[PDB]
Amino acid sequence: MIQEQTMLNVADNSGARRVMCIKVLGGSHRRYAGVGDIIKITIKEAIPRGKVKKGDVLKAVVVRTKKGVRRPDGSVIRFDGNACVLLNNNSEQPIGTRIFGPVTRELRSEKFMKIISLAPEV
Amino acid sequence: MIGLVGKKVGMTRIFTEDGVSIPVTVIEVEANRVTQVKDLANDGYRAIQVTTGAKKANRVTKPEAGHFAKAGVEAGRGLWEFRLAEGEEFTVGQSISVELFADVKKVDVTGTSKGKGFAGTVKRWNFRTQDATHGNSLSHRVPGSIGQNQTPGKVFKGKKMAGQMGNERVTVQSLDVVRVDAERNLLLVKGAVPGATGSDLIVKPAVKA
Amino acid sequence: AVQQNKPTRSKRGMRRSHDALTAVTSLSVDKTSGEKHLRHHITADGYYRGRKVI
Amino acid sequence: SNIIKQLEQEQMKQDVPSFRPGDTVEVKVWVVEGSKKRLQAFEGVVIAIRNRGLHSAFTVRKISNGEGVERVFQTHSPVVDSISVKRRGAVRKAKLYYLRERTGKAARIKERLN
Amino acid sequence: MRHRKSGRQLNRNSSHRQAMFRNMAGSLVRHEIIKTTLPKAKELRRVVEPLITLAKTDSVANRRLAFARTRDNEIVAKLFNELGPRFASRAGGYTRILKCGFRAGDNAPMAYIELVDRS
RNA sequence: AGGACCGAACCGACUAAUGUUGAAAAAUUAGCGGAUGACUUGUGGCUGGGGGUGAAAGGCCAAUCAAACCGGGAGAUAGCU
RNA sequence: ACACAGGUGGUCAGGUAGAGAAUACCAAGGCGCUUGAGAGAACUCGGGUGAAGGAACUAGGCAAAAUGGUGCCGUAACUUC
RNA sequence: AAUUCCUUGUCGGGUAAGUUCCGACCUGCACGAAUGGCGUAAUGAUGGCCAGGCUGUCUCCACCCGAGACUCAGUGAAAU
RNA sequence: CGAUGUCGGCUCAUCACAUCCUGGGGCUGAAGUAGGUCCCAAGGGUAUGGCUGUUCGCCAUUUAAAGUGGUACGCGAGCUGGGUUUAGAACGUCGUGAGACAGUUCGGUCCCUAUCUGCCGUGGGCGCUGGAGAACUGAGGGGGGCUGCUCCUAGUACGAGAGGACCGGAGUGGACGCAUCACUGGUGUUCGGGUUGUCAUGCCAAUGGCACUGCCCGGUAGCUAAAUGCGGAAGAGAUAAGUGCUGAAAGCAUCUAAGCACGAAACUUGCCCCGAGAUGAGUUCUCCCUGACCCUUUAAGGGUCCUGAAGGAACGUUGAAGACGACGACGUUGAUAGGCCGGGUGUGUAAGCGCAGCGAUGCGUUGAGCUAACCGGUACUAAUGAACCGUGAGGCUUAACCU
Repeated sequence: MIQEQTMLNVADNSGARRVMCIKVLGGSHRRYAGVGDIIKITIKEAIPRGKVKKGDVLKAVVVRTKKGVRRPDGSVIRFDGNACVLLNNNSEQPIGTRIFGPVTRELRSEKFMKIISLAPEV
Repeated sequence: MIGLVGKKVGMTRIFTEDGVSIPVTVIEVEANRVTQVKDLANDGYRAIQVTTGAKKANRVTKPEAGHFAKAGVEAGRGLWEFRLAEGEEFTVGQSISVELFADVKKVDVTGTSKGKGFAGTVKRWNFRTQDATHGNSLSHRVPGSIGQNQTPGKVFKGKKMAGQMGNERVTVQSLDVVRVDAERNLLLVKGAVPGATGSDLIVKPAVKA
Repeated sequence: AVQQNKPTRSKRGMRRSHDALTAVTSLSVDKTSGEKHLRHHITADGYYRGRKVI
Repeated sequence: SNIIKQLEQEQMKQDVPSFRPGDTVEVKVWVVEGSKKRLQAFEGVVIAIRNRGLHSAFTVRKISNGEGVERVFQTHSPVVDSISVKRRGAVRKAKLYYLRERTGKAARIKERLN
Repeated sequence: MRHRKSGRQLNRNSSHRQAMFRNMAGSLVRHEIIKTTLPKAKELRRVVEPLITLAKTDSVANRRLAFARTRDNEIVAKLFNELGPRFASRAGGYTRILKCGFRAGDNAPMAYIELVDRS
């Protein structure tokens, strides 16, 4: 439920702290980003000596959102904040080496086997 | 294959054992006693006519009761017609129950949509609202321009402006079935059907292959 | 918002075709007093369907 | 509409435990991956209960890794397996949405002991 | 769009609607007769009739609740002492509608209101 | 003490909406600035038309101002309609 | 020009909360505004709320939203101190 | 630069992206010393830019409360 | 020139094809993948931001694609007024000066109640040849026609390798539309609760009013999307460019001159909706009327009494139908609306009483009290008995049968 001009938390140790979603790739006139889909982000605040700095353009995926994700039985899993996980722009692999905070279950796919294994819970 | 006539009980949910919460519409389909069978000799086409429900014996008119007395069929709440395909045949006065749909997969549902009266261009054709501020005066949800200048100098037919919502027939296609139960005279479909609770509906097998 | 040519007495007449009212054409009678009153309304002196109510 | 009420009564699960808002409720939920299914715990405080026949649901707030995770639970779904109250809290409301802004010692639910 | 919506607004404020139905319902027990307009009479039925069946049982809690509405003590004692035992058998239908034509000032369709016990 | 500060009466008019054959020939509504001073206001007087007055816009001078209003020359003149 | 949402100088000024002639509810006192009754369409005007994002709208944060009181702690560049 | 036509001069900052802004260079079409020059604390219903909070401004509207519009009765215009 | 309002933006579009994508094909200096070019094709779709008033343009990032144009460089009796280009003021420059310079710079009132055509809906009257209630046929008209990515074929064909298919099949998305409230939610000033100030009910208590619903917290039904299902399909016919078979004219050859077969989101259908005013007014089924008498300048003539059918209209209760009409349900051979009973929901353990505590308060009754539009019922009230419109067998001519 993430769109353009959206501030986003970060769940890895790539170096970002607050990032800005500037695109929702994957479709013409696409409005929103769900969970586990490609978005292009820019970094607004970072730790001094992380793997990335301020003002870089690179892709990310959404792992938490306040809108939630609908289960097939009708349940919904929502969080207090919207958080993302950094990826390299060309290889689509995660920049960081750890995941902070739980992620959901619908990221389970061949592209994201690294993240859920690195996830601490769920 | 010919279709049936049902009444919308409402909506509920069905919990499959795997865990899918399928939203389901309950359609009460009382057995359709056939009131008229038509052929090519006098009508030039093949169709049958059914009735269902129960009407008051005082309120059914003399020509309406005369049609029911001829068929040997007790009075219902309405009359509907279905064309038959090649190979089908039916007799006047025979009943048709829910169990015709015991082997079909996809059905089409036809009904009259919920009437909403006079509704604006924002609702009738999803017209995007103009600026609510920045100097705008008396024109927020208006349709704006409706045509071009002196050439053509007129508004074309079929141009989208405001009008009447609802209260017209609308068919929803290719709905899956869930249950068939003539013991409860019921029928279960995944999804949503037009009309309100207690409205009239037509349920036919899907022509969409 | 302003008319361009003067309409006739005819065109005003066609517009006034639907303007006529209709009479009651049937006013009911109370069973006791026998006077004529509007249907489902009380009569002049306080009767309705044959009982005094006022 | 007695046809509807009889229809949902069949898939109505027979036994559910009684709980009210404020209760620290432990939920066991089936999860299926691959070819196996497992039972997954979920602890937390219930904050909103919607009682409506077959569509009844209740929402549990869980703190996790420093941040808050919220579920809703379709009570009569086959996905949820076991519900067990682990603490009887005392609240003055049927809805506890003010716990979205209270954390730590502020998010402290007094037990009910009734 | 009034789909399954009940309760008239009567071209007035919501508090004014409550205040009118608070005052004029007190007039129905006071004089047992009102000539008033037809739509106001139909929903006097919706407010007065729950009050009398509330007054069918007498208790200190019910008197205070019957004082929160109609805000008059003389109405409350009249409601409980007389129409309490008087209407202990009625299963609804505590009043009736008697149409009486129209006004002369504005042509407004009026109708009498009438508690059916009055003889 | 202060051509001080915040803010009512009071003086004014910066923004927006409505109005714009209006409730009103400039207003209402929500905000807004000054508010012991070069302040504001009641009563009376003084300054008059190529003249007055003007913390100066060519503004104001009886809903009229790059020369007021009323009457007169005057039936000005009009190669124009 | 109207039985007009405007303009018009002075005097009196109570209770509670409030610093107050602010403001809210009231006392004495005066009014309910010279068309009403329904229906509960679009659309317009005046407001209330809102998922998620939070200026991406637009010429422009226009409008709207937000801050608001008292006491105490503490408060930078610059400076005519 | 209230002045610069070529011009969105060139470089740096801010931005993911800046014809606006800020700092600098001087090739000043056509600055310049009381028709004042350069700074200048404070002040401004002043002009331009950026940031935090804030939100229906917007993605994209949705519902509700009131006044009209709509129906009935009474009176009853206008431009053209 | 007794007025045709300008650029730009917003809303709304409509058409052309010299086609941006998707579709089909020829040639290639076309290995494949990806392209170049050209032909056929208008069905459908055809970006978001930063800067500037901008159109345009550059930049960042998407997309299959971000097409070119006409429509008063579409669209101000639809919106804005940022620019140009009023009156104020200033800079540079020209002029002695008043002033001026599509040079710059700051500020700067955009009216209209729609008569006709047009369009969107919604009705009244009449007609369709006795009247009426239904159900349809279908002439005709409208809507819909978008598409990526992943997987299997296959890591095959092709290729030294890098790389990497067509054909076909499977799944899942982006946008658009329809429908719905089962789910998550929003609203929910008619439900419950908290609380401030004040006034009032004599007073404590408990309540009520006002302060934007006083300020808030939740929340029934309805509506609603952000929520949930569905769709755009398969197939058929004739085809465009193109691909051919047989075969002369013209002993060969040739898709063409005779004949025959393929060939695309276009066309005609298939899908959905409207549709007998289709004055060409249709088809089928059912229902109702079978009495007399006069008058005339005797006609498809006029009139009197009696009859008043089927059906319709009106009134009332009304509706998830609705601006009003219209549409649907019901009228005591009744659940149409309201009330009531039970339930459900929502809010949260009322008031009163008792105990503890100097007290604010807490506890027991007590998950109590109250509950709107919801569910199941329930004649308690209002839907009255009657009147009103509607007629007396339905023209002429011809043909076939029954006689």
